[PDB]
Amino acid sequence: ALLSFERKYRVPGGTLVGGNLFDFWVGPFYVGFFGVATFFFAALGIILIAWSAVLQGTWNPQLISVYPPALEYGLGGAPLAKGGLWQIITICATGAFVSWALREVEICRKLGIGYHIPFAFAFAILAYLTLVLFRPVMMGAWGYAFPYGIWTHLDWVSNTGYTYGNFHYNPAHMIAISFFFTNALALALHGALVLSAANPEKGKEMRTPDHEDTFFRDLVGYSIGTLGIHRLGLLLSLSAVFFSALCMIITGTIWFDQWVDWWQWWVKLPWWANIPGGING
Amino acid sequence: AEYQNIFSQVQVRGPADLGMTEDVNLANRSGVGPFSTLLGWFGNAQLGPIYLGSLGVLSLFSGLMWFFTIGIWFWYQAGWNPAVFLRDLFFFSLEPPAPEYGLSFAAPLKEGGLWLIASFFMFVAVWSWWGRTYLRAQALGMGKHTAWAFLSAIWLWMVLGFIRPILMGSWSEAVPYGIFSHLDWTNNFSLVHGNLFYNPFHGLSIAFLYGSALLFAMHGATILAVSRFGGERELEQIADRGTAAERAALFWRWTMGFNATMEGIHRWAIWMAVLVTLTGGIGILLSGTVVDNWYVWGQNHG
Amino acid sequence: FDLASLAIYSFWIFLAGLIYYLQTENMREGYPLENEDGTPAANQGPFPLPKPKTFILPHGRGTLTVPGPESEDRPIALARTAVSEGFPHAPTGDPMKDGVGPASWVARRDLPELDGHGHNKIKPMKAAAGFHVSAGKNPIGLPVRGCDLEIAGKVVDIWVDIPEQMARFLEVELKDGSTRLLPMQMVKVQSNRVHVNALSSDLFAGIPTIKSPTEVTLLEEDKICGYVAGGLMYAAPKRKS
Ligand code: BCL
Ligand code: BCL
Ligand SMILES: CC[C@H]1c2cc3[nH]c4c(c3C)C(=O)[C@H](C(=O)OC)c4c3nc(cc4[nH]c(cc(n2)[C@@H]1C)c(C(C)=O)c4C)[C@@H](C)[C@@H]3CCC(=O)OC/C=C(\C)CCC[C@H](C)CCC[C@H](C)CCCC(C)C
Ligand SMILES: CC[C@H]1c2cc3[nH]c4c(c3C)C(=O)[C@H](C(=O)OC)c4c3nc(cc4[nH]c(cc(n2)[C@@H]1C)c(C(C)=O)c4C)[C@@H](C)[C@@H]3CCC(=O)OC/C=C(\C)CCC[C@H](C)CCC[C@H](C)CCCC(C)C
Ligand SMILES: COC(C)(C)CCC/C(C)=C/C=C/C(C)=C/C=C/C(C)=C/C=C\C=C(C)\C=C\C=C(/C)CC/C=C(\C)CCC=C(C)C
Ligand SMILES: CCCCCCCCCCCC[N+](C)(C)[O-]
Ligand SMILES: CCCCCCCCCCCC[N+](C)(C)[O-]
Ligand SMILES: CCCCCCCCCCCC[N+](C)(C)[O-]
Ligand SMILES: CCCCCCCCCCCC[N+](C)(C)[O-]
Ligand SMILES: CCCCCCCCCCCC[N+](C)(C)[O-]
Ligand SMILES: CCCCCCCCCCCC[N+](C)(C)[O-]
Ligand SMILES: [Fe+3]
Repeated sequence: ALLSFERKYRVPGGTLVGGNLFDFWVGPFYVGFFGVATFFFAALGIILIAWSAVLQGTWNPQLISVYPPALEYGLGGAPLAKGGLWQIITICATGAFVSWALREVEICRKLGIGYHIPFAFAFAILAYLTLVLFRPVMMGAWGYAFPYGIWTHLDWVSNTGYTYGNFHYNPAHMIAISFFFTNALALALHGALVLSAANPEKGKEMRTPDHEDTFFRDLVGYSIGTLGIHRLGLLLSLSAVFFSALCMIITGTIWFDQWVDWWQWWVKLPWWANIPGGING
Repeated sequence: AEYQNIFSQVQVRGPADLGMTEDVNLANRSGVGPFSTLLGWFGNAQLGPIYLGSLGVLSLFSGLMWFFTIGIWFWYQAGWNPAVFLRDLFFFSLEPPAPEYGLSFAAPLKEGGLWLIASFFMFVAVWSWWGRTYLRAQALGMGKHTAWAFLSAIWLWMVLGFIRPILMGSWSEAVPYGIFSHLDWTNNFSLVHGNLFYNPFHGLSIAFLYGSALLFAMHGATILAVSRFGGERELEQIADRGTAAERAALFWRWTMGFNATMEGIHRWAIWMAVLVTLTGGIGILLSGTVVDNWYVWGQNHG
Repeated sequence: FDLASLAIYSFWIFLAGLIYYLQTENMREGYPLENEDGTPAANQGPFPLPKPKTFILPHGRGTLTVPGPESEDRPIALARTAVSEGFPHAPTGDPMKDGVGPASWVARRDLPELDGHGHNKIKPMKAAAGFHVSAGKNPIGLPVRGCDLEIAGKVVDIWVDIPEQMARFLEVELKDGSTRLLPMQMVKVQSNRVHVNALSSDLFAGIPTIKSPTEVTLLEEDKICGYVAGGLMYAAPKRKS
């Protein structure tokens, strides 16, 4: 159950709640108070999805789908059969994600490392909550949230997007995609670079970080360095998700028309608005 | 509070670093550029030197010809005036030839011919850049991981504008050069093929794209968390595991039940990313050549 | 079948071997698994250890073969707190002095990391020609304050990563005239002092010392960094808000 080097780190302490009550492992897994909390919320959510599926009349995971309450309920409670289950499940999921984060904080404290991981995780948690809590509440109904099902949730993405024309035209959505794409570029390169140095041409000595910096300066004229690239990845990642949340928080709230039409602000600026020719005159 | 290590608190600067030599032809390295303080808060301050061989100058010459070929077309569409040019920047497009001309190179400048010229220039710009990626690594005796990862990205690009157009028998099927026009194309591609959300390859692509954000978020956060034990010094931690590597593994083992090594995580990294364009390119390649409608395909699977 | 379902079914197979390969590659340190008493555990999981690979280290420093024989190569001052697997192991001495818990260090080589030219990666700036503070507050000359809000010392130099051009340690002079290294990542350069949250003024002398004054070894770095990180848990009683 332990890695060869692990015993020295398995000391008491670091818990936020409960003292030494839950300060133990199960196999490789740290538990803690929040270990117990996440189990409780996950078990309860799964039971409730199971129940949803009996009411639906299918056990096929490609068809199971827990829907939010219809718009007619607004921000009220709804009957279990018609949206209440989705509401309770959402509470449980939120409880399980937040508990998972706090458990990582316990683990950080015991290992004496920084808190960057759970902090980053909170960005994902915040994107989730944008879609199922913040946007719906500003829009005035739980019905604007996405349903829990494999294919139904894509249906939602597609119907939601096409409500506003071609969603490509949401300008925050453009920024977000840029970061997503750039993050994947950066991850390919980082992985490639380190491995290209640890694993040089056959017969040669392992390369050094200097070879890494040289390689990039030769290639593109700059190298951000080894601390810089981990800072970069963290930032590209989190920015991606930040701009994702933002492109949705503004959709249906401050802006509810077709996104393509938003760009008329630019083209109708008075300096060029009526100058003939081009595409727009 | 405690320091987070997102920005440096102090910058330190020494003599410019001319780099490792190994088998590089030093006659083709530039001078060093200036030092950026701005950049130095986040990573290195040093700009330069850069390497310019035959393959670099070729890439860069063609790349510029591609860009200017497009811009000539845009300036033209803008009746040659700079207000209209800025006003409609996003709406101008260089479209490929009409289906009528199929794969012929006989289409006129104003109706396809320019698209081809530009595409030709882009083709050599990229492939030459690819070779330079390989040769720069060889000159320093490193692995070819970067050239191979870059190839994955070239795969999708090549499928989009070259292979799939050849396999469908017309250039009209390729992507136009424009900001809004290439978004329209993308949305249109999906509609025409019965909704790309039923393309299983498209869905895997998504998973690796999201997965790449997940992993780089995990990996960077981890390395910053153990940078107080010199975690960023990844090659020496490979050669000689330290407490940084140990705690990084253990955080994750205790969290989710398993873990990586300092070398191993980078294999996870390179593959997660590479598989985005790898699966994507297959998804697009099969669209219209073999499957007309992914909904329909999804109903049978055959 | 059709060609697309041929493609997708192939892909899933491919992907399974890929995970297999990836997972076994990530088993080159730390395995086999052990019981808490250090003997080899019964259940190692479904993936086998990979065939060994050998790194050729640069600058005459030999080879590394992994996987290879694992061994802490140091005493661990811990004892069990329960009669069954899975519970914490209490330090039997002073965990900061003994190097356990968040204060752990690994017995890395007792040589300094070298750069691509064979020179020591990290150097005091006094011995690193051409190097200067280009931006931010220069810490040199600042008093150093511990989490008990008492002065432990003064900064007398910055130790720099020459190839990466980066500050890595502050060298701090203590009341008796000796110095210690503190990692940059654990300090806070304010305008009129350096603040160190992990340690109280009384634990600064306990920081492990280096055997030569113009270099640090990888073993010494691990001991130093382990120690000051450890104070986050173990110095806590003396840390004011
Ligand atoms: C046809 C539809 C429209 C469209 C409509 C929409 C809509 C509608 C939305 C997006 C959103 C996004 N779109 Mg868009 N989009 C379109 C075309 C595109 C294209 C493209 C190539 O054309 C791209 C690249 C994108 C890209 C994106 C991303 C920027 C963003 C999704 C990532 C995200 O938010 O993650 C955020 C991540 C999460 C929410 C994951 C949270 C994970 C949680 C915290 C934990 C999970 C735990 C779980 C239970 C695990 C259990 C594990 C097991 C037990 C092991 N879109 C088309 C034009 N797009 C979405 C967005 O911005 O959302 C905020 C969004 O809602
Ligand atoms: C309405 C539109 C359709 C749709 C239509 C398409 C189409 C069509 C495609 C995708 C593709 C993708 N879509 Mg989809 N997509 C939709 C909905 C989504 C949603 C969502 C709803 O949330 C998401 C998250 C995605 C996500 C994705 C990605 C996984 C994938 C692109 C990978 C990539 O990195 O490409 C970006 C990377 C490249 C294009 C490679 C570029 C490499 C070259 C070599 C770069 C050269 C640079 C050049 C020389 C310029 C130099 C610059 C200067 C030097 C600075 N789609 C909807 C349903 N999507 C692509 C795919 O793979 O499909 C399977 C694709 O073709
Ligand atoms: C911040 C940017 C990116 C990011 C980062 C990130 N994610 C992380 C972390 C970080 C730093 C972790 O530390 C943490 C982790 O442990 O990773 C291994 C995590 C994590 N990211 C995860 C998933 C995930 N992240 C995603 C996204 C991202 N994560 C971003 C792109 C996505 C996407 C893109 O969709 C997914 C699916 C988990 C693997 C893990 C957190 C695990 C967790 O919270 O476990 C506790 C919860 C359970 C065990 C299950 C509870 C079940 C529910 C109660 C019921 C199910 C409800 C759900 C709404 C059903 C939905 C059905 C779908 C079909 C729609
Ligand atoms: C795993 C897939 C991901 C990926 C990977 C990837 N991309 C890569 C690589 C890899 C592994 C490289 O090695 C390669 C690289 O060199 O990166 C630094 C590259 C690269 N990815 C690039 C872009 C790119 N990658 C993308 C995507 C992705 N790449 C995926 C997300 C995208 C997207 C998301 O669409 C883009 C836009 C390029 C930066 C670079 C390849 C460069 C290239 O082929 O260039 C040829 C053309 C030119 C050199 C000239 C271009 C002309 C410009 C319009 C102006 C440029 C400046 C000007 C010329 C300088 C000043 C002129 C004079 C005053 C001197
Ligand atoms: C300020 O004004 C100036 C004049 C100075 C310049 C301004 C220039 C300017 C603003 C230009 C704008 C450029 C833009 C926005 C370009 C947009 C490009 C986009 C969005 C491209 C997207 C996708 C392209 C693809 C997928 C193309 C792939 C091409 C391939 C695969 C090559 C195919 C090759 C051929 C068809 C050649 C065939 C012949 C042979 C021999 C192979
Ligand atoms: C062809 C088999 C597909 C298996 C997919 C994985 C099944 C896990 C359970 C899915 C739960 C579906 N749910 C509740 C999100 O709707
Ligand atoms: C992604 C493409 C990277 C392009 C980098 C462009 C740098 C231009 C080179 C200018 C150098 C000219 N020189 C050598 C005379 O100094
Ligand atoms: C994407 C990276 C940004 C491009 C940086 C290019 C740096 C080139 C520096 C070389 C300039 C040489 N010169 C003319 C000053 O002597
Ligand atoms: C190297 C990383 C491996 C992680 C792979 C994650 C698998 C995602 C499964 C997505 C389901 C795709 N599908 C069947 C709907 O097309
Ligand atoms: C999405 C696939 C399922 C989640 C990933 C599996 C987690 C594996 C960790 C449990 C196994 C660890 N082990 C063998 C020590 O018990
Ligand atoms: C779904 C993402 C990838 C899943 C990979 C699952 C790998 C599990 C490895 C468990 C090995 C744990 N163990 C027993 C060796 O310690
Ligand atoms: Fe890394």
